[PDB]
Parts: sequence; C-alpha cells; structure tokens
Amino acid sequence: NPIQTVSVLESAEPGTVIANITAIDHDLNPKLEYHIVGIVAKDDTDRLVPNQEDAFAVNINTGSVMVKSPMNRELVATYEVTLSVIDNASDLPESVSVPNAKLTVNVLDVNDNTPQFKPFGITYYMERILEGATPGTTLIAVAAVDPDKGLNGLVTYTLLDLVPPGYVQLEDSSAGKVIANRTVDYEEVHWLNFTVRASDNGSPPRAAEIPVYLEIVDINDNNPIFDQPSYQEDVPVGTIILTVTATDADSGNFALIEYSLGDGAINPTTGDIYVLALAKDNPGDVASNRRENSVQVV
Ligand SMILES: [Ca+2]
Ligand SMILES: [Ca+2]
Ligand SMILES: [Ca+2]
Ligand SMILES: [Ca+2]
Ligand SMILES: [Ca+2]
Ligand SMILES: [Ca+2]
Repeated sequence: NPIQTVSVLESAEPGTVIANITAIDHDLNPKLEYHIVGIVAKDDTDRLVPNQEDAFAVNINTGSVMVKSPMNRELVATYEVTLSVIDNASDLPESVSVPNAKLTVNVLDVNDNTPQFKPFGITYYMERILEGATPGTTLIAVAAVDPDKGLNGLVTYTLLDLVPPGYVQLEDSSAGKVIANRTVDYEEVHWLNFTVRASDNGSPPRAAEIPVYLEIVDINDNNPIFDQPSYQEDVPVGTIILTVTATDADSGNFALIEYSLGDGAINPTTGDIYVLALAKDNPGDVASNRRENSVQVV
C-alpha cells in the first residue's frame, strides 16, 4: 500500500514518529534506502505554502517517518509528503521502487490561539460619545479574532464591569457591537466604562478581556429652570429689591445664565434687581444653541 494517510497534532513535538512505510520483506532486504523526495504544504484554505521541505524526515533504514520541525496549523493545515525506496543492486538493476509513496498528512488543531482585538496591539478602546444617542444606537463596535479551526476559534463576546448596569449591551452575543438600551445622558453618566471579553468556544476555553472607555460629551439639552414659578411710594435708587435664581443641569458654559428683564433694572451675573424676567444659558454662542425660561415678577 504505497499511498497512506495520517493525522497529527500541531503541538506534536519534533521526532514524534507519525508514520511508518515499508517495502515488501524490507527485512529480507536490509540494503534498502527510504527517502523523502518532496513535501507539499497547504493551508486550511487549500492555499499553497512554500519552503516546507524541512518539516519531516524518514529513517533511511527503517522507513519510520517523524516530524523534523515544529508545526502550526495556522500556517500549514495539510502536507503531501512524497517517499521513495531504493534497493541496492537488485530490482530495476541499473534502481528504484516507483510507485512512490504519497503520505497525506493532515494537521489536527490544538486550541492554542487566544482571541485578539483588531486593530492589533490595542490596549484599550476609547472613543467619544455625544449625549441623547437614541436607544439601539450603535455606540461603538469592537471586534476580535481567533486563528483556530471550527469551535476552537469561534469567537463569542461578553460584557462585564458594567458601570451602571443595563445602560449598554451587546446587541448580539457574537459581535462586539455595543448598543445603548437607555438614552445616553451626561446628567446621569460622565463615563460609560465597561470591559469587553471575547472568548473562543474551546474545550478548555481561552478568552481575553479589554476595557472600553466612553467619554460622554455635554450638549445644551437642558433649559435654565427658574426657582419659583413666579417671584413677586419710592425707595432709594440703587437699593436692591430682590434676587432671582435659575439652574441649568448641564455644565461647560451651558450652565452660565444671563439674567435679563423687559422693563424697569437687571444684573446678568447675580440676578439682582435695582430701580431706575428671563434666564438664558450659553452666552458667547449662537442663539440656535441656547435655551431659556421666563418667570414673572411684581
Ligand atoms: Ca499554533
Ligand atoms: Ca490552532
Ligand atoms: Ca482559540
Ligand atoms: Ca440630558
Ligand atoms: Ca447636557
Ligand atoms: Ca443648558
């Protein structure tokens, strides 16, 4: 039987006798030479891989075929190894037994690659998010990769360390797309920091966890709100009659209120009133990015 087939573990060490070929009565004949003439290395994609003639060897005398250099399925998933045997001075008198042997050698997978995060080298994701993002908005998409065959490198994504629970979720437990299932608010959360965990479906499962920091950006989405709904012969001219006050639940100059009135007179800073009402946020920025409430006063 010249043409055999044998499977091997990629983790199988050098020298590990994988196979054994013989001639008929190779023991009646001690003067036989077994030789590896060519090696043909290919991917799990059937693609071809050059310069792999160093991968196996044969014992010249016994024809036991063993590994010579360490393998890796993620580089080469199958070899076709060609062998000859040479009778010394007998058959084919002037000296080979052809048909040659074709040993087919399939490399069985060991779950030895643990998931990586694209882009390669990433320690953390940070991106920057603007509030009011609608629930079911893709907030950020991470992803990851496993080299190993079938199960051993089917990647599945888990989400941990979730700062307020229930705020975001993976839409689908087989893709690192983080959606929000609560409308995004700076006036609740300044940071949605969580930890994404990709894992293979390996016999003992290998995985990886990496943090995901999402910086939450303020927008002018809160009016200034006044304290009271309404604030109600001749005194001295400067003396202050009453202060008013409003608050604006945003932060970065989107809280600075400019207090103003129709008639009299006012102070934009304090909200104080003198003698001869409105609140407006974000001064120094265009009207269309401002908001306001109006109180009455007697
Ligand atoms: Ca490997
Ligand atoms: Ca592998
Ligand atoms: Ca794996
Ligand atoms: Ca808000
Ligand atoms: Ca805001
Ligand atoms: Ca505001």
